[PDB]
Amino acid sequence: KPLPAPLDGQRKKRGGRRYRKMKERLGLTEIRKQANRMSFGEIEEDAYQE
Amino acid sequence: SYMLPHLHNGWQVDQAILSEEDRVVVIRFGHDWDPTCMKMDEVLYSIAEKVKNFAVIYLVDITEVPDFNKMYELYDPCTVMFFFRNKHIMIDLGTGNNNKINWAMEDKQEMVDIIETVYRGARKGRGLVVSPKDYSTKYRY
Amino acid sequence: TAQCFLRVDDESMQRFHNRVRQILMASGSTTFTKIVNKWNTALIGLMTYFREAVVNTQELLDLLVKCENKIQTRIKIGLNSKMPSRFPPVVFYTPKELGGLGMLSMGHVLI
Amino acid sequence: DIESSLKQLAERR
Amino acid sequence: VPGLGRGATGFDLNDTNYDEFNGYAGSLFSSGPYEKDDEEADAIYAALDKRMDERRKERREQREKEEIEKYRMERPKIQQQFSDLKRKLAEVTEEEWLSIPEVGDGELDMRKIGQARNTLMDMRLSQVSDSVSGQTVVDPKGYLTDLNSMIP
Repeated sequence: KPLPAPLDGQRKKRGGRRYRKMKERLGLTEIRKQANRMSFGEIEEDAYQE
Repeated sequence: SYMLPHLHNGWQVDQAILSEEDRVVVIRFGHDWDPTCMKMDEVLYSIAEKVKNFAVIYLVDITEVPDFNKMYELYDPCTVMFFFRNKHIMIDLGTGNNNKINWAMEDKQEMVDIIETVYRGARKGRGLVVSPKDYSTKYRY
Repeated sequence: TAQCFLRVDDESMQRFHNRVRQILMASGSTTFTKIVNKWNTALIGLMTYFREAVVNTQELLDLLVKCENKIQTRIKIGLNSKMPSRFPPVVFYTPKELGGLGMLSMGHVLI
Repeated sequence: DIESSLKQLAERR
Repeated sequence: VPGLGRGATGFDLNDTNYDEFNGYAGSLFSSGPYEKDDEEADAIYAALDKRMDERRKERREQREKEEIEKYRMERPKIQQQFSDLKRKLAEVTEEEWLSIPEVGDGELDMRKIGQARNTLMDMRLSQVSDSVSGQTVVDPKGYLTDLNSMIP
């Protein structure tokens, strides 16, 4: 049971119809909005809805 | 047991530090009699076949080769120190100093993570690798 | 015709103390917000289940105060390495929307 | 190999 | 060769050799500088110490020996533990000590009485269950056969 070496990617140069398909199907883009904002002024949900 | 070959001669240990450069060299300066060094050796044996592809761990006996305990001043019963390509990397444990671990780490996962972080820092060249742990406290509750 | 005096069963208090101890011990690398949320959930459950009996059981109130103090101490240790001399409750008890930990505590923490 | 070192450690404990 | 050849620096005063009681171990006087006069003085001092230690020495020694004998009943050394096995273990021949493979590669029928008891209990219950009034049963044959009677 070997352990993978502590190495990472070298550099990024490709994108679009070559690596974008994987980033659109598998790592599909989420909403990225209405789920990361907090609205520090108001309170949308209940005090203990969680 | 203690499958990790202890470098009896001090100069042999130094050459072993100069032997490997592409991996992590960890020397256990603890004396094999004490139970704390026994637990350290057990933890090393847990990661003996895991971090082997990325590190080379050797044991040491301060009684056999005293120069390491007199120059580096390793007075702890079992202190774990690192040396990467003739550069003793420092782990940011937060215990006031960073030369040794000085704690009988009974968690194999914690030791593996520390070894991986030390290797990453040595690759990045940071002489003081930020340890991904809150070692400044007992981490118990 | 009578008066049914009530109090939290010692088994329930033991379970609550065990849950608090586990949450404090199994905090680990979890963010302070996560620990605060877990403590708030535990306190909400304990108070909503034993709605009335949580007051008569003075032992339960003392246990709740001790648990809140332990959680605050753990949060302070996670924030400050040393022991903070009377850290303000604003750090702990401020709601999540304002950026605080959003702690719901039944202690007598006078502002 | 490791047998001698193990015996040496055992004899002192 | 010293450790300076490795180019390493800092960041018998060992902690194991040190202690709270009696400080560190070892003798502050080196064992080297001795002589015949040293031998005579050491002999006189040791004789005086032994004489001053013989007050209760006999009774203390006897009691300690009895206590050690008693503790031998409940304190087996790890070595002692496997001592009996290790003594007989030497009887393995060279072929036996070389064929050890790598670790990488009438009678009592207990269940018979249980099965008999279970069968008897089931038979008795079924006899009791045969007296039931309206226990229903849906035949799996019909249900499975008529399962595909509404399939697309």
